[PDB]
Amino acid sequence: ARYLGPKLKLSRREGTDLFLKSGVRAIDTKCKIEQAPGQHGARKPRLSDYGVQLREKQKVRRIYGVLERQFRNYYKEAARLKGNTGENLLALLEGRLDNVVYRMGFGATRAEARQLVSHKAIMVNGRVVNIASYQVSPNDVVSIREKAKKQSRVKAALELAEQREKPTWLEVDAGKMEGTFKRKPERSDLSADINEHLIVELYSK
Amino acid sequence: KIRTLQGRVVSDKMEKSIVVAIERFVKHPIYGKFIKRTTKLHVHDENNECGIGDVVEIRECRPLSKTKSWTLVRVVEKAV
Amino acid sequence: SMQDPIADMLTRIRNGQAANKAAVTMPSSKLKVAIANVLKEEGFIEDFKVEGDTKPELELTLKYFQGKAVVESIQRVSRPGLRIYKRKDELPKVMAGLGIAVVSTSKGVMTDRAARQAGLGGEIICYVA
Amino acid sequence: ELQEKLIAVNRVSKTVKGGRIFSFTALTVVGDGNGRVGFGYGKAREVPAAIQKAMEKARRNMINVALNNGTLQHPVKGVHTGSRVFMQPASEGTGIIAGGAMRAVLEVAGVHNVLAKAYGSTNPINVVRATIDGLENMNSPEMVAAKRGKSVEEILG
Amino acid sequence: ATVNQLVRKPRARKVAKSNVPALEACPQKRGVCTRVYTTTPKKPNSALRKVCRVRLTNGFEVTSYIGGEGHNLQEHSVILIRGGRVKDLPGVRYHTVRGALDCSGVKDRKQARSKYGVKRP
Amino acid sequence: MVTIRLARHGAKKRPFYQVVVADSRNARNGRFIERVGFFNPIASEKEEGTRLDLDRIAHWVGQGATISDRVAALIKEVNKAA
RNA sequence: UAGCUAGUAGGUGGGGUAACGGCUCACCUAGGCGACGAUCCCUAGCUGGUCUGAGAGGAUGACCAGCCACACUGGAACUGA
RNA sequence: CCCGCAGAAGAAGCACCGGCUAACUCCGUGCCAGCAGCCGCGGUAAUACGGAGGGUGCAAGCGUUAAUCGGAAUUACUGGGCGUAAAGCGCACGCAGGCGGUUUGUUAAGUCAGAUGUGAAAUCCCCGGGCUCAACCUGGGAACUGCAUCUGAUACUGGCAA
Ligand SMILES: [Mg+2]
Ligand SMILES: [Mg+2]
Ligand SMILES: [Mg+2]
Ligand SMILES: [Mg+2]
Ligand SMILES: [Mg+2]
Ligand SMILES: [Mg+2]
Ligand SMILES: [Mg+2]
Ligand SMILES: [Mg+2]
Ligand SMILES: [Mg+2]
Ligand SMILES: [Mg+2]
Ligand SMILES: [Mg+2]
Ligand SMILES: [Mg+2]
Ligand SMILES: [Mg+2]
Ligand SMILES: [Mg+2]
Ligand SMILES: [Mg+2]
Ligand SMILES: [Mg+2]
Ligand SMILES: [Mg+2]
Ligand SMILES: [Mg+2]
Ligand SMILES: [Mg+2]
Ligand SMILES: [Mg+2]
Ligand SMILES: [Mg+2]
Ligand SMILES: [Mg+2]
Ligand SMILES: [Mg+2]
Ligand SMILES: [Mg+2]
Ligand SMILES: [Mg+2]
Ligand SMILES: [Mg+2]
Ligand SMILES: [Mg+2]
Ligand SMILES: [Mg+2]
Ligand SMILES: [Mg+2]
Ligand SMILES: [Mg+2]
Ligand SMILES: [Mg+2]
Ligand SMILES: [Mg+2]
Ligand SMILES: [Mg+2]
Ligand SMILES: [Mg+2]
Ligand SMILES: [Mg+2]
Ligand SMILES: [Mg+2]
Ligand SMILES: [Mg+2]
Ligand SMILES: [Mg+2]
Ligand SMILES: [Mg+2]
Ligand SMILES: [Mg+2]
Ligand SMILES: [Mg+2]
Ligand SMILES: [Mg+2]
Ligand SMILES: [Mg+2]
Ligand SMILES: [Mg+2]
Ligand SMILES: [Mg+2]
Ligand SMILES: [Mg+2]
Ligand SMILES: [Mg+2]
Ligand SMILES: [Mg+2]
Ligand SMILES: [Mg+2]
Ligand SMILES: [Mg+2]
Ligand SMILES: [Mg+2]
Ligand SMILES: [Mg+2]
Ligand SMILES: [Mg+2]
Ligand SMILES: [Mg+2]
Ligand SMILES: [Mg+2]
Ligand SMILES: [Mg+2]
Ligand SMILES: [Mg+2]
Ligand SMILES: [Mg+2]
Ligand SMILES: [Mg+2]
Ligand SMILES: [Mg+2]
Ligand SMILES: [Mg+2]
Ligand SMILES: [Mg+2]
Ligand SMILES: [Mg+2]
Ligand SMILES: [Mg+2]
Ligand SMILES: [Mg+2]
Ligand SMILES: [Mg+2]
Repeated sequence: ARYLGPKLKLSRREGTDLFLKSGVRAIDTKCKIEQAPGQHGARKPRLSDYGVQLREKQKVRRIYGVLERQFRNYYKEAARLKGNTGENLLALLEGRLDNVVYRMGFGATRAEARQLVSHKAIMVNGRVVNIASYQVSPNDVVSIREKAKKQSRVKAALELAEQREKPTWLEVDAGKMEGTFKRKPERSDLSADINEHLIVELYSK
Repeated sequence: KIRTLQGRVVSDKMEKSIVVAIERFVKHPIYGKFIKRTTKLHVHDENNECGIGDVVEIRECRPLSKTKSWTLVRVVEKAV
Repeated sequence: SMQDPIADMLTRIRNGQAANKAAVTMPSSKLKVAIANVLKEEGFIEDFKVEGDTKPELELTLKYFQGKAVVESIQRVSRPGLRIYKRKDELPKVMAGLGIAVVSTSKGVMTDRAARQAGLGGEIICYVA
Repeated sequence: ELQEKLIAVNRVSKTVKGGRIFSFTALTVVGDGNGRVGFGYGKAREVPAAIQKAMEKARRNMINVALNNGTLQHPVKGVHTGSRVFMQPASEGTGIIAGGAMRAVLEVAGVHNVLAKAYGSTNPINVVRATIDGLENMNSPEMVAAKRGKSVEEILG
Repeated sequence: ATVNQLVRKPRARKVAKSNVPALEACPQKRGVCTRVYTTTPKKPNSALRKVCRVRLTNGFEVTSYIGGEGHNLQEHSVILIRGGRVKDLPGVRYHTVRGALDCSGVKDRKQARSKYGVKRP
Repeated sequence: MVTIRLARHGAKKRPFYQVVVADSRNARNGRFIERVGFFNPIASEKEEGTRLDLDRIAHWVGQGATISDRVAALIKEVNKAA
């Protein structure tokens, strides 16, 4: 269901910063990033065309915290939907509740945002939701319930969200822990680094 | 109108009954080529009116033996 | 022995183009003139005649733009060994609609583009890329 | 306007009195990503010396390709030796769904989305020539209008 | 070729035979076993390969390979059989399932234990 | 004897009843001539709850078809002037 | 598997059937079928569909629904719409 | 289904790691013991064997197995071939069969165009909706590439003309 292993190991293998071990401090400099995937990290990889596709797929998986079986289902949904197959893959991933809860700032990490969703804390349109995979539709209002509001894990985690880029597609109140998901996210708004084209190649063959 | 079928006679040597082939120019399902397929019916007629090798019109009707549910309507173009 | 005359016409065109040859004589017919007119009217062939009374010899005059020939390719579709009749909606479009398919429809021989708008199908004689 | 890339590298043998001497052959395809493509073969004693020798030939041996927006004009064949190669235009969605060798040449040419299948043999050299034959062959509506001397709109519309 | 020829005699599809006649699309099958023995493979290998003649339940008499270091099979002892050629012993075209029935697991294995039928340490 | 009756579709603990014109002898889920609206007991106060095409009912009940215990009450639920 | 068929193929006299009819008699004619594969042999419930495939196709007929068939094996009729 | 108890507390494998194909080393062994989907690994410095760590890939499942289609344009109707790779009968005549030069007239069988019937409901496909979310469920839409039926179009193909 989840990874629950060494999370910063996933960032060294992938190379780039995955926002797994983001948390309270801004930059890590606490792992020998890039040049130590494992014991054999100094080994320069030759890296084939199937390699770069699968390295790209696993990066987008490990950032958003999704497994291949559920991740493949997003591709099947993406292909059937209108527009571009690549843009729909990531637009569906960004509409998850544990991802939106992370983007609002109610969670220092996405695993904390996943747990906060799961732990009866998160509530949307006056209805409690436990599922991290919950597809957040356009024009909604995610929020924290009054029992778990202003607990010690959320207030420190909301101050981290000021240092973050902060999405344009969603808005946050910040006083009463109340969020508002407005429109669907656009390609150009977020990322500008993780390639979609290579993940469409892996699943079409 | 009545739902008749044209066809050329194969034999008439049975007393008051005639066997008639109906050529139909259907196409082949797979290969797309047009085939000349046959449908040999038994048909009723009063007396030995029609001989061998001539076109005949035929109507669907009451089953008047084992086989031979079709029945004659009229002759068109007699034997050569 | 000379079973399909129309396919033979389209080879004299195709082989005539390959030789960089100006004109292409052949035995005329009703359907030969119909096709050759549809080819002329769109602009593969540059003029033609049907000179003769008793034994008419239809000659075409093949078009050339550069050193290359105008007829890129031309092939018989509804040969006599296998006739191919297509419905209105099922009519083909050669080269994504920038080459033509000659099609004998009930209102005379015409292009596939003309057959769509006229609102009827027929025997597709040849593709002309 | 580089957009150069390698398809295949293959070691080959000669055989001489002493024994057998190995060399390497490259196969690189370069293009501007906007209607120019060019394969280059090249061969050398060492592997990296071959790819430079290939790339230099590829740049010179370039072919123009009149393509619509980011895709082909019409469905096109392109035989060469034992490789048949068929490839279809396709719509504004999708990507390059073609085999390796056949899609290195397509992406650097600047076609963003096509259907494609290599029939026959799939020898990396001969499929690359098969595609480029087909892409050189591929005529546009502006060419076809001028060739017949009719009209750009009356043909298309 | 020739469209008329095909109408007259259509394309006969190549009915490809199965590699493993265990019959009725069966995943596995029991075997009483007779003659457990050692056999030499083909050319580049050279070894003493462990193999047994399997008297199957349906009636067939085949040879199955005993994969893993050491075995408990002897004379009789009922074993389970799965599909898979060894590609060395000519004739042998089945594999004994280690773990199931009288065929025990390999002694002291750690890596890859579903293959070779061993539990956790 | 033709009869208008429910078909019982949908999941376990989550039923959904396709009111349908079928023969007496044929099964609940099985054969029929034509379905005529539906019914949902787990709908609650929202946009849609129950729908029943009354024009087709006149064709069958007017001729000679019985209405079952549940479907007769849905004709009362949908009302004539309420 | 290249020939098969004597109620076999027709016609009428009679006879039966809810009803058309070799369904069944009596005669009369001596045909009918088959290379567009009869007959014989092996295998098989059939379809809506399912699966795969770009599609043509190939495979398939668990589950829901229609039709057929069968009820310890082999006959038989009764009772009734 | 809604609230309260406690305290991380009760809850992670098992494939693989020579190439194909995402992922490395140390020992032990020495053409032996064993791996093997294909090529192929072992003869005393094994990345392929057994172990260990290290990794990688999936994870409530994972591998193996059998079974169908795919890739296989490797039965090719769309869409292959037959000088030397498998493949032109040793060569003729010829009935049935397939195909048939050229020009008018007429039928319309094929073909084409419209017509009404009908392709049971289900799934399959879009716009919706109810399961907390999905899976499931369901409302409508097209689809159901169907098969028949009258009316015409007559270029083409056939029938019949001279
Ligand atoms: Mg799961
Ligand atoms: Mg690699
Ligand atoms: Mg919603
Ligand atoms: Mg508390
Ligand atoms: Mg696919
Ligand atoms: Mg009719
Ligand atoms: Mg028809
Ligand atoms: Mg009868
Ligand atoms: Mg039409
Ligand atoms: Mg040497
Ligand atoms: Mg090949
Ligand atoms: Mg290992
Ligand atoms: Mg109620
Ligand atoms: Mg109530
Ligand atoms: Mg009742
Ligand atoms: Mg006699
Ligand atoms: Mg598919
Ligand atoms: Mg295919
Ligand atoms: Mg499908
Ligand atoms: Mg059953
Ligand atoms: Mg039915
Ligand atoms: Mg029983
Ligand atoms: Mg009984
Ligand atoms: Mg009985
Ligand atoms: Mg309390
Ligand atoms: Mg408490
Ligand atoms: Mg390996
Ligand atoms: Mg390699
Ligand atoms: Mg590798
Ligand atoms: Mg050392
Ligand atoms: Mg192994
Ligand atoms: Mg060393
Ligand atoms: Mg060693
Ligand atoms: Mg491990
Ligand atoms: Mg799996
Ligand atoms: Mg298999
Ligand atoms: Mg295959
Ligand atoms: Mg095939
Ligand atoms: Mg063919
Ligand atoms: Mg072949
Ligand atoms: Mg030879
Ligand atoms: Mg030969
Ligand atoms: Mg010869
Ligand atoms: Mg000779
Ligand atoms: Mg003849
Ligand atoms: Mg003629
Ligand atoms: Mg005429
Ligand atoms: Mg007249
Ligand atoms: Mg008329
Ligand atoms: Mg209608
Ligand atoms: Mg109607
Ligand atoms: Mg209808
Ligand atoms: Mg299904
Ligand atoms: Mg259902
Ligand atoms: Mg929906
Ligand atoms: Mg619940
Ligand atoms: Mg409906
Ligand atoms: Mg529906
Ligand atoms: Mg309806
Ligand atoms: Mg509508
Ligand atoms: Mg409607
Ligand atoms: Mg339906
Ligand atoms: Mg008329
Ligand atoms: Mg006229
Ligand atoms: Mg003829
Ligand atoms: Mg004649």
